Amino acid sequence: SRPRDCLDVLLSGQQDDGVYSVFPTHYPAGFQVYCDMRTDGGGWTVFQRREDGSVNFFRGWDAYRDGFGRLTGEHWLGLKRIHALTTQAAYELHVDLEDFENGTAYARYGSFGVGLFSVDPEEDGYPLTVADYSGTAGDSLLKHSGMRFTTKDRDSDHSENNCAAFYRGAWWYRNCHTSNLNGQYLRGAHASYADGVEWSSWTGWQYSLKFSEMKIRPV
Amino acid sequence: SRPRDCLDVLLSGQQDDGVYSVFPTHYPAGFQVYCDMRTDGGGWTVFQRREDGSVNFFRGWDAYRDGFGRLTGEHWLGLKRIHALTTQAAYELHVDLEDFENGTAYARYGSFGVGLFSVDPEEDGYPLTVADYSGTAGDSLLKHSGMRFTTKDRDSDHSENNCAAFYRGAWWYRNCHTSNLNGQYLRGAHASYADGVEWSSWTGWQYSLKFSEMKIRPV
Amino acid sequence: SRPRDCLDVLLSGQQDDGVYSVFPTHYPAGFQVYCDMRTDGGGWTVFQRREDGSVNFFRGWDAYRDGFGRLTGEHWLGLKRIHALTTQAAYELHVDLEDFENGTAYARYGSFGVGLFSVDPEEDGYPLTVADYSGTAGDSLLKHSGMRFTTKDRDSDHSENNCAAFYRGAWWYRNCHTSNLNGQYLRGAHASYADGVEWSSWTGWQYSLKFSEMKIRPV
Amino acid sequence: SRPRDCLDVLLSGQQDDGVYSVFPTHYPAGFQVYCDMRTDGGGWTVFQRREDGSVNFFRGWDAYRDGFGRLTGEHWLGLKRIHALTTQAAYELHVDLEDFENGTAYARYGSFGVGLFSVDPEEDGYPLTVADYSGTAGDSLLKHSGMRFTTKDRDSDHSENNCAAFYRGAWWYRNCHTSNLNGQYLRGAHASYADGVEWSSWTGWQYSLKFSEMKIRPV
Ligand SMILES: *[C@@H]1O[C@H](CO)[C@@H](O)[C@H](O)[C@H]1NC(C)=O
Ligand SMILES: *[C@@H]1O[C@H](CO)[C@@H](O)[C@H](O)[C@H]1NC(C)=O
Ligand SMILES: *[C@@H]1O[C@H](CO)[C@@H](O)[C@H](O)[C@H]1NC(C)=O
Ligand SMILES: *[C@@H]1O[C@H](CO)[C@@H](O)[C@H](O)[C@H]1NC(C)=O
Ligand SMILES: [Ca+2]
Ligand SMILES: [Ca+2]
Ligand SMILES: [Ca+2]
Ligand SMILES: [Ca+2]
Repeated sequence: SRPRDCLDVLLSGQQDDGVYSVFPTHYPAGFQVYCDMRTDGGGWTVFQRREDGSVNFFRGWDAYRDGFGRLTGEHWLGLKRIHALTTQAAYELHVDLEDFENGTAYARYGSFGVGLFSVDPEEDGYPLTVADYSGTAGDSLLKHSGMRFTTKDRDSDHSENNCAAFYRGAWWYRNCHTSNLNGQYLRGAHASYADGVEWSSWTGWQYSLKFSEMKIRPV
Repeated sequence: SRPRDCLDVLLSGQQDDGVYSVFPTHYPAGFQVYCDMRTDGGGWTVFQRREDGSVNFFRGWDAYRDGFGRLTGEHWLGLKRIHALTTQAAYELHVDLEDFENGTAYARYGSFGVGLFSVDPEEDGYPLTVADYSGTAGDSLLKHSGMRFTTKDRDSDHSENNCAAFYRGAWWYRNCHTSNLNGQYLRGAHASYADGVEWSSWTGWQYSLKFSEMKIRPV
Repeated sequence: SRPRDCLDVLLSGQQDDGVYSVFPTHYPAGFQVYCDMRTDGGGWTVFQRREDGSVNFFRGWDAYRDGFGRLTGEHWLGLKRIHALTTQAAYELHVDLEDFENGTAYARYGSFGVGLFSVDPEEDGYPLTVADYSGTAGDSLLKHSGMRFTTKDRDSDHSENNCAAFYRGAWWYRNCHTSNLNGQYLRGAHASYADGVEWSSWTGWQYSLKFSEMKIRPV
Repeated sequence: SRPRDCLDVLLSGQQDDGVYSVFPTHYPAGFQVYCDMRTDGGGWTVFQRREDGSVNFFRGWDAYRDGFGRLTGEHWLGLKRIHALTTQAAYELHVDLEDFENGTAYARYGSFGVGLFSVDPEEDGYPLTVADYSGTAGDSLLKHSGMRFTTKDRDSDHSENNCAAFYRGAWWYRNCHTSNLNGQYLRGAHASYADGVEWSSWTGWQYSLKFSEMKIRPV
């Protein structure tokens, strides 16, 4: 009756992609999420999706903490929820990407987590944990491992300036990034540098992807 | 022991109209509500009631989010509670109205919801979901489908100005409305335009109703 | 394992007065309270106690809402907790008083409640519900029935001024009071008017009591 | 399935030191903590650790209330959590210390608690309860019994000034202290007076320890 994530939902007999209620160990009130029941067997809990630029992603700290957008469309689940999910078990991360030319690619990471051992994940900046890459999109996230999450109004990166403001996004910026999936929906090639929905290892630093979806599943 | 709404309360053997405790899926602490155990079989959870103008409804955003008034009289349950209720299952909406001339009418909607797929229903403005009308009061709500909730201190309507301020209420304003049940208790016909407890399809834009009650029941 | 109040604690086999954990229906996290297991059979949950003036009771709204002092001594449980307790069942109120001359008296009320039907008890001012007096101290509370709770920084009384500020306390002031148990610990007779720990029906308006304890038990 | 502390975790079959989920009686959502499963039989819940000066401990009131640092390294669990743990049962405290010269020592207290009978532990300043010393480090905490917790931005000590600011730490200061484990990581002997990680009874007032760990276990 109380699935902890989309894998529990799947194993309980629910095979259709869609919105379901999940109840993380330390977030007993629970919340709704979009479940991908098809990718590599299914059971993936989505936490980010870009697909048409209908939602503004250049948001501040509170928004990235609490989440925004809609589960059936573009959205960000919220770092407080992502933390609740990834700390209750060992999760893997799957990232699906799509360009404006019919092309698709993906990146899988054997281990993924946010603020895994932080006493206060929010004050600690929801530090990223990620490793073990494999896929077709190439790795554009391993360099971000260990970095705190930075937004336009809360700098915690390794740059002299605010990477989030400079690259119009919100991410576990270093100095500054190799991936920027929460960047501006610029739609394809653009002159501005690395400030769109980027995944450098696949499409470079001046090409804003058409679609992106970040999801997790217990290892 | 833990009814999720008034229908569960009814099915458990409670047949008297009154105040009962309910526990929505994602609001485990629960809260009290007024249950209508008579209308069309009973089991309706009330979330709004106007009946004598004793309570001020020209309130701000926090009040409409958290609720105000008293369960045994005029009140607004609060968008956070209405959201908790309508997202846990598919609900229908029933609206009972009464004028100052002994007359009554009602409007039933096969589907009703608030912020159904919003990651953060409050930030998303508790968007309205409603469809499938039937009744005697006529439909004065379908045009509001998809609109966010707007209050005098938080504009999210499709008007150049603030509909909530202009029509002294709080509603899922468009530009501006066909219904305004949270408007001023003006008592019958009035010169001011559409700023009373209106249900245009039944009594027009210049007649403030004597009674209104909005309630929901699982489809 | 989860007593809802001190009566449940008593009925479970706990006969010693003391501090115990209770879990109100709509406050599942629970909290600790002092239980009186001797008065008229025992099972009373204490919510207020004055006994030596060691604690300041001239506090603001947040303090009276959340509570202050210590369970083993002078304290105020907090209106949010008192509300959680009195709305889960029908409770009676018992008030024990003591003067500085060895004398004692008590007042019992067959029904007692705070914000019983308020959608938002805090915004509604935790309105008092009380009736059916009997005892030796005389009735000094029935006149306060229906009044909202007023503090020095939140006026909701029927006076032109702030009763709480004027009589240095916090109570369900009318205009202004017949009882003021949260008043200043003035110790016996005093020149200032009605601004001490008063229970007018027993000791008048210019005598601050030595001891007072307010507690509840399911009817 | 719901251990209340690390002793429950141990008794359930978990013998490895590490991070585990615990669920205090009045903090049902639960949280993670580091468990010491080796010291004197194991089952100790850690709430403070200093080991390399990588974390800033000169923090304000909110930080000491909510916690900071990481469970696998230097951290402070947070007074709200320590309170939730120590009020659910009778706990003993164990303090392990280490200097920069290979030396180690410890202090054990038969009884330990924070804000044990406070209606609102935070407003009451999380008062310290501690007694019954035994060990090799000597007692440097008994004098602090009964004192409230003081930080650089919230003075509640018995000093004319702010002990926390003066001795660059956060503690249950009196006037001012005999122990200062949350002080500056000064690394050994230092000229400044008593403003490092001190445990006076063992190493004096001008020697900042290399390691310290504070943990609790049910008596
Ligand atoms: C191209 O896009 C279409 C539309 O989604 C999709 O069905 C197809 O699999 C994609 N790839 C190719 C090679 O057509
Ligand atoms: C008129 O109002 C009365 C009073 O509530 C009610 O009993 C009655 O059913 C209403 N309708 C008619 C036709 O009397
Ligand atoms: C007077 O006070 C004492 C002390 O608490 C108490 O034992 C006694 O019952 C009181 N009443 C009388 C008549 O002594
Ligand atoms: C000295 O430090 C080492 C390193 O941690 C430790 O193994 C040893 O037990 C300590 N004491 C002595 C006497 O070596
Ligand atoms: Ca920076
Ligand atoms: Ca507008
Ligand atoms: Ca007044
Ligand atoms: Ca001081």
